[PDB]
Amino acid sequence: TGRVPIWLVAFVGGIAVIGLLGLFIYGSYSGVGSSL
Amino acid sequence: MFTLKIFVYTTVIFFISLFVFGFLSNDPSRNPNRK
Amino acid sequence: PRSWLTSSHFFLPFFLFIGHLWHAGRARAAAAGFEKGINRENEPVLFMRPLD
Amino acid sequence: GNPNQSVTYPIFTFRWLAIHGIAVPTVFFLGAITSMQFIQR
Amino acid sequence: RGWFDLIDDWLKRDRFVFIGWSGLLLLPCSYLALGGWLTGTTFVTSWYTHGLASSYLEGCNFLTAAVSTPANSMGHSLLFLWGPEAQGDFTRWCQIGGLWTFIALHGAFGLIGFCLRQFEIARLVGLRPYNAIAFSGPISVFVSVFLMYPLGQASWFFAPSFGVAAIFRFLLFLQGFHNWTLNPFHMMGVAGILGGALLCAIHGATVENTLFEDGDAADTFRAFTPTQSEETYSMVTANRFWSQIFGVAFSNKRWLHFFMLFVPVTGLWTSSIGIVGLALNLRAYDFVSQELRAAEDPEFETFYTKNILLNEGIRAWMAAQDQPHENFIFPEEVLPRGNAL
Amino acid sequence: ALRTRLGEILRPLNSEYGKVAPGWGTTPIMGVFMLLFFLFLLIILQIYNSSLIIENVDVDWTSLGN
Amino acid sequence: FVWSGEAYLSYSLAALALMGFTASCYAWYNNTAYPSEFYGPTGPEASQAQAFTFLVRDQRLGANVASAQGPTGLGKYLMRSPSGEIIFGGETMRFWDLRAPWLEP
Amino acid sequence: DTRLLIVLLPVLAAASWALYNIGRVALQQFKRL
Amino acid sequence: ASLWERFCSWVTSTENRLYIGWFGVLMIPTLLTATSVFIIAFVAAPPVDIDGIREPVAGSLLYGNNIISGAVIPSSAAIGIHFYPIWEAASLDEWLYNGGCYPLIVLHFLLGVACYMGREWELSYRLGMRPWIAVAFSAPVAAATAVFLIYPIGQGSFSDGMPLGISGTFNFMIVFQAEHNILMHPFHQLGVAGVFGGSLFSAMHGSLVTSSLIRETTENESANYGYKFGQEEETYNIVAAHGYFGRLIFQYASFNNSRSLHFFLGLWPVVGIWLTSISVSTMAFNLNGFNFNQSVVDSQGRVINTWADIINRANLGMEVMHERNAHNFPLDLA
Amino acid sequence: SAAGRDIESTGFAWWSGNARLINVSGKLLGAH
Amino acid sequence: LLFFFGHLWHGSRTLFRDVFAGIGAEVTEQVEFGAFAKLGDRTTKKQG
Amino acid sequence: SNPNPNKQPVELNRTSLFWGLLLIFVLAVLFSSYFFN
Amino acid sequence: MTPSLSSFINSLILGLVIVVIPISGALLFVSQKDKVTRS
Amino acid sequence: GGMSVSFPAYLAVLLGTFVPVAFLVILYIQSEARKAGASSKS
Amino acid sequence: GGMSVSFPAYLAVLLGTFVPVAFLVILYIQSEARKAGASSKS
Amino acid sequence: STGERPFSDIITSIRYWVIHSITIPSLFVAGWLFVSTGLAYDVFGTPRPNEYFTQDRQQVPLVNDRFSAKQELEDLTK
Amino acid sequence: MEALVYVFLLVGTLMVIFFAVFFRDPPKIAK
Ligand code: CLA
Ligand code: CLA
Ligand code: CLA
Ligand SMILES: CC(C)=CCC/C(C)=C/CC/C(C)=C/CC/C(C)=C/CC/C(C)=C/CC/C(C)=C/CC/C(C)=C\CC/C(C)=C/CC/C(C)=C/CC1=CC(=O)C(C)=C(C)C1=O
Ligand SMILES: CCCCCCCCCCCCCCCC(=O)OC[C@H](COP(=O)(O)OC[C@@H](O)CO)OC(=O)CCCCCCCCCCCCCCC
Ligand SMILES: CC1=C(\C=C/C(C)=C/C=C\C(C)=C\C=C/C=C(C)\C=C\C=C(C)\C=C\C2=C(C)CCCC2(C)C)C(C)(C)CCC1
Ligand SMILES: [Cl-]
Ligand SMILES: [Fe+3]
Repeated sequence: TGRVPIWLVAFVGGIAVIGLLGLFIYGSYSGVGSSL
Repeated sequence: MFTLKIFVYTTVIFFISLFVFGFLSNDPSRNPNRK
Repeated sequence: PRSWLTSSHFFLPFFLFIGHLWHAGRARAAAAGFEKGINRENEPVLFMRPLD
Repeated sequence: GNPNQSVTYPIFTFRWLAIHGIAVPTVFFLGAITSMQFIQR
Repeated sequence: RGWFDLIDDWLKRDRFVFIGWSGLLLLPCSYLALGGWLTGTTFVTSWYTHGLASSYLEGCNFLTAAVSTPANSMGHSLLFLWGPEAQGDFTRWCQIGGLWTFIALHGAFGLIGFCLRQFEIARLVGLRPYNAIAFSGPISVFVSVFLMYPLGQASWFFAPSFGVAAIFRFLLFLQGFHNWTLNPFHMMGVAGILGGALLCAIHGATVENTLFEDGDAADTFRAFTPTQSEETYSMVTANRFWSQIFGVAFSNKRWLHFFMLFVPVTGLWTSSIGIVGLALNLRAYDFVSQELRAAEDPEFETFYTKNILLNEGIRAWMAAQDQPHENFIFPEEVLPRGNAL
Repeated sequence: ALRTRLGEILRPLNSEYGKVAPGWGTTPIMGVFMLLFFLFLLIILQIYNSSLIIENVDVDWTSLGN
Repeated sequence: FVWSGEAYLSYSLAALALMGFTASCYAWYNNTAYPSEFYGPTGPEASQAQAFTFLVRDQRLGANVASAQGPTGLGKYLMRSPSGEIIFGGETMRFWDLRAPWLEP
Repeated sequence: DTRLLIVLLPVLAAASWALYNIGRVALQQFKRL
Repeated sequence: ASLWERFCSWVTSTENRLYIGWFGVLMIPTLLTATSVFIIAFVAAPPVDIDGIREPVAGSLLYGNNIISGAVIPSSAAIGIHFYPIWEAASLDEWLYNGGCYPLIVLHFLLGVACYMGREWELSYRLGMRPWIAVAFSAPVAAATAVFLIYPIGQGSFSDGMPLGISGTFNFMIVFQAEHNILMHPFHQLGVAGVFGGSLFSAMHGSLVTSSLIRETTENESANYGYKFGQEEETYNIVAAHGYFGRLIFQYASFNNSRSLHFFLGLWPVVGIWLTSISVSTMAFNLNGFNFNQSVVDSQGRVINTWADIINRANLGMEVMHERNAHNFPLDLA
Repeated sequence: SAAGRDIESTGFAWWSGNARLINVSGKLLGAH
Repeated sequence: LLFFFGHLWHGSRTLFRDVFAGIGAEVTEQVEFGAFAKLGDRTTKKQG
Repeated sequence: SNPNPNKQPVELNRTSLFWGLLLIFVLAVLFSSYFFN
Repeated sequence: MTPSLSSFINSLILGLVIVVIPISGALLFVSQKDKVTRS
Repeated sequence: GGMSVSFPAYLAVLLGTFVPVAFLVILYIQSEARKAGASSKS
Repeated sequence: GGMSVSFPAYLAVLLGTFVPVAFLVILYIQSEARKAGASSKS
Repeated sequence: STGERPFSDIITSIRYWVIHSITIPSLFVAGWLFVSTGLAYDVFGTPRPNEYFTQDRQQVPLVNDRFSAKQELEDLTK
Repeated sequence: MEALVYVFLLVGTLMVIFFAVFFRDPPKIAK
């Protein structure tokens, strides 16, 4: 129909916010700066 | 020193029995718009 | 595990007391009638005598 | 509902430039900060 | 037509974001200060400045990362990229500490550009200029803690560094070394900020509580259009409620909202007057009546006298780590410990 | 309105209220002098700050010495 | 009372707030319904095991562990309770009402 | 220098896809005004 | 018509100068004995052994103590959280040495603001209005429960609670941040964003009302004289103050619904002080703040200090010097 | 018959849109 | 520092002299969005 | 030496007195401990 | 003649050259697009 | 048995109180006497 | 190099002056504001 | 209500996702290669986690001079 | 000697609290 819904563009942009913040909590328990 | 414990517990029960028997005496009818 | 079980059981039952203050307020205001606001045709303050 | 089929509209407005000053550094830096935490010492 | 009158027509035109003549000062300087913090918290270290790793590149999160203050070794320098300290080189200018004076000078010229913006909107739409006046509180904290506090002190080193945990040093830095809390201008400021947080909470939650039944739905947020002539809440009932609960109550809605302007701003302006005096070590450290007495009586003790010993714990333990250029090589026997820990 | 012997000799100084020069006037002459004064103020700020160390100008306390 | 659906919720939120505050102080003070071998030591008995494990160590260095002559003039290891019981001294005199199954023998 | 053009090559790939879909319509705007 | 209903309709009468309702039968005698003991023990209390180490602290106006040093001192730590009223003392001055005035003020003050909170409900019932100003007062009441009751519950004695004085609050904050790290706690972090944020929105909303008033007044007189009290019309253009702030940031960053705007004033500081009052009470049971001490290490394993270590060198220096002779063992309450 | 799944069928908005089950006892039992 | 505020008050006062009693009735139709091309100019009002 | 037209009276209501009596007292509550030192 | 002096005069040119671009960029953007009935 | 404080500060507090306290009572009484002169006996 | 005088007497003179001085300026300003309220703007 | 193309009729348009379902990854990937090919350490002066200390320099590096800090920071690393 | 000053200032600001509640300017309406 030539259109994306408004709630869909906030959904797949909403998972990536949880996705980027999910890697920021994992990266605080691993790698440099994680007391390991 | 016991006489203060008799006097405080007179006063604490007096305002508690005014509290319990006050809210038991039809408190949701003390509004406006009827009675 | 005591320091999680006691700390989170200030987090839940303090908030569970706050919603009691929300709902003891709202249920007695809905049963009386003024849960959507003050009635503009007769507000009860204007039919009272003033303070002094 | 339908897409805006024929009405004219400018594309490179100043609201385009004001967003891309704060958005194009954001999606550059997110992804730079994501690559920082796979870095092992 | 004209030439200068042309640029006034374009810059003050109506768009999504407004530029204005203040936008030639605001929109570059707000961009390089808000963006200059975000690229030094992300990448730029502080290892050659403080001996501290503080960026997201070398293993810090959002709390413990900052653009740190430059050095004691530079000492009040403006630290230009083209300057005599870090001539031409961008990587040395990040390593000396020159991003701090990139942010705090663009921040001090961006807050000019935002307060000139609040003059330019209110003149164009035709309002009164009481938002640039209320912004003079936030200007007078940035001009007196980030600029007038380190300029009186020794260097730019003793300034607040732009970061979340680096501020949390500076609160405990002014407790141990300055007894900031006992300063009566700061105690004028706590009652201005906690008074403004009261007035935002107690006025916002009494006009959501004494409001007219304007709609018919269960929620009341739908019962208001912006352009209505009538009052959306009852002033007489909210005056009646606080006259009997508290004892005093406002009777003037017009004076009420000025009191929400005056209580945060004249709290924020009074604590700014004290930290200007804290740059010169004109501090309110000690009560000399009680230091003569506690030296002449070894059983006189108050919470003030306990607060002085806590300051000598802060100033003697942190000094080997906070100011490493001084080379404080305090042994473990001479720093003031208490008993058993 | 009282007119005195001093108010009569100061009369043409408080005379031409609102008697401006038309159009833009000497505003481009003014904007050069405002720019040069600001350019003067960045020089002596950087001389004081030792970001503009020039020859035979020492900003030490030992400048006024023996 | 008020007889409505929002009312009967509100009676039960105040009751669950009373149980939730009580279940916190179970988890912080009790070591019999919440045993110490599973939940860890409690707030008091961690502070009383430290006074016990330094009552042991300095007794093993040959001190008379009573007549300690602690630094403020009170008991360092062993002290007297306000009701007159022999308790552990130090900061741990506030937790003197501890009943714990490794010291009650 | 050689790793600078590894970073900017997805940026050059980003603007090349942007100037494929807009270069007909961005020519409309600059010729309009 | 009854002998009780004629009394029961006086207590719940709105004709009094101050409302004296059924919660006011509890908060009037409890606050007046939390006032009459606070005013007397600020002037003329004897020095109080707070720590139970037989060293008294003199915090009343007779014993020196200008009012940014005087305090109603907390109880003895030998007493603890034991119930210590007057009749459980051998004499009244023996009750004053152990700091009996602090639980007599603070159990009556806490029971008084808990019935102030019900009284703030109670006039919103008899006046016929929406009742949730009791909910907005539940943020200071919880915060006055957190420093006064729940922190003595979790940390043992009543001496760990906040002293009733100005310099006692500064001593309470330094000792707290030594042992609990409240500055790096993410719920105190939200509370100072509801304290700075609440102070922002007071200075923001209070500005945009007073900068968009319609002139029902003259030039030389005061501006506030143009709002006749109890009028029907609004005294300020909401549409002009929205069109101001829609030009300042952008158009849809500003509430031209003044009811959703004013709810956001009642949500941002009240939820923030709800999260502070949790944080001090969860740190009362020693769920402390974040501890990023010695996290950044290099490849050789040498510890690189970050900005949380320079906080820690402050946090350690106020750890060894608070309670300077009350510790006998190396760990603090471990 | 069927009732209450909108804004102007009960008065409550979607953020309060869990409180359209007060006078609806069948959906409330499946909610518990 | 205190004289920086009073200059900022007096510079607010000498420009905004005609709105010191309060705003008039001409404000309501010149504020709402997208009515004019140049903000605060009633000669631009942008119609058809 | 004509009569002045620019003279104007000063007002102060009872609310402004009670704020000013509260402010001058509380600044004397605050600063007395520091003046006495 | 001093390298600390000549870096300041080179900053005055580099302050001018980069920030003549919003001087001209706010001048091309108005003589191509302007208001309809104004000054 | 004594507390050595600053002896001019008794004058800094009490003249610091009673000079601006008397300034507001000067302004308040004439404001109500102007109301009493204008409303009554006009 | 000094003159030992009575230290409460600085409060006996200056409060002994500025409390009855402020009493008369309270009474005088309201007396003319009642004249200004009655003669003018009646 | 201003005259330009609205925001939410851009985000929902199919040309918007046909143009940058790639350039939101192409800035994410360009940010990834800035911090993984060693460019983020080099152009901002941040040390690598094996480049904190030095075999000749076991102590912490701090700047001592002000005007010859270019000569000092050169002799402070390697 | 100086505790008389603090008790006078604290009671003297507690009277202004008393006089602002009960002796206030009464906000009558406007008809
Ligand atoms: C029971 C709760 C309580 C009370 C009454 C106070 C009261 C006070 N605090 Mg305090 N405080 C508290 C809890 C409390 N605090 C807590 C939990 C903390 C955090 C740990 C602090 C942290 C804190 C700091 C850091 C500071 C204060 C300050 C102050 C003073 C001015 C407050 C101000 O400007 O705020 C706004 C005030 C209002 C909006 C309303 C006015 C309320 C008045 C002033 C209360 C007066 C109380 C006093 C005992 C008189 C009671 C009269 C009664 C006996 C009849 C005031 C004495 C400041 C100070 O030192 O000033 C002296 C200051 O710097 N407080
Ligand atoms: C033969 C020529 C000659 C010479 C040798 C001097 C010599 C001097 N002039 Mg000078 N002057 C001259 C001609 C000359 N003048 C002429 C023709 C004019 C035009 C009328 C001026 C106008 C002028 C001004 C306006 C000033 C001088 C100053 C000075 C002194 C500079 C050294 C100093 O202490 O500055 C130290 C001062 C500065 C470096 C000024 C920096 C101020 C910055 C730019 C702004 C700071 C405030 C700002 C609002 C920021 C606030 C934020 C805060 C938090 C930091 C020195 C004595 C300055 C002076 O006397 O100060 C003591 C000064 O302010 N001159
Ligand atoms: C057993 C508990 C219980 C029950 C059955 C109810 C039932 C109800 N409440 Mg209530 N409430 C409760 C506890 C409860 N409440 C508590 C504990 C509080 C204090 C916080 C409140 C405060 C409250 C308010 C303020 C309001 C209600 C309302 C309502 C009604 C609709 C709820 C709704 O739409 O929310 C839909 C759900 C949401 C919008 C989601 C909210 C999500 C919150 C903010 C975050 C939760 C954080 C959580 C701890 C962790 C989440 C993890 C995170 C990572 C996602 C309904 C009758 C409304 C009403 O009056 O209707 C008549 C209303 O306005 N409640
Ligand atoms: C024996 C004793 C007493 C011992 C105690 C000793 C002791 C603790 C002494 C210290 C006491 C003390 C007062 C210390 C103060 C410290 C100090 C230095 C203060 C300086 C004052 C100061 C900061 C001046 C600067 C100016 C400034 C920023 C002032 C802030 C104002 C402030 C603190 C508070 C005002 C906020 C407040 C309480 C608002 C309430 C508003 C309210 C409920 C209004 C009523 C109302 C509300 C409505 O919502 C509506 C709709 C209507 C219609 C209505 O009417
Ligand atoms: C036991 C039951 C509960 C009783 C509680 C009693 C508390 C009463 C408090 C009254 C304070 C009145 C202050 C005068 C001020 C006064 O009365 O002003 C009166 C004023 C009236 O406002 P109006 O609506 O009349 O305004 C119209 C005029 O301004 C028009 O020009 O009320 C206010 O401005 C808001 C009051 C804010 C709250 C007052 C500040 C609170 C801090 C108090 C300081 C405490 C110091 C303690 C030191 C020891
Ligand atoms: C200094 C410098 C510079 C530059 C600057 C800039 C340009 C900057 C930019 C910047 C940018 C452009 C960006 C950055 C950053 C960003 C970011 C980093 C973002 C984001 C993130 C976030 C925001 C986080 C988180 C989150 C999310 C995800 C969402 C939701 C919410 C939250 C918060 C959770 C110059 C050139 C001048 C020169 C010199 C150097
Ligand atoms: Cl111990
Ligand atoms: Fe408002």
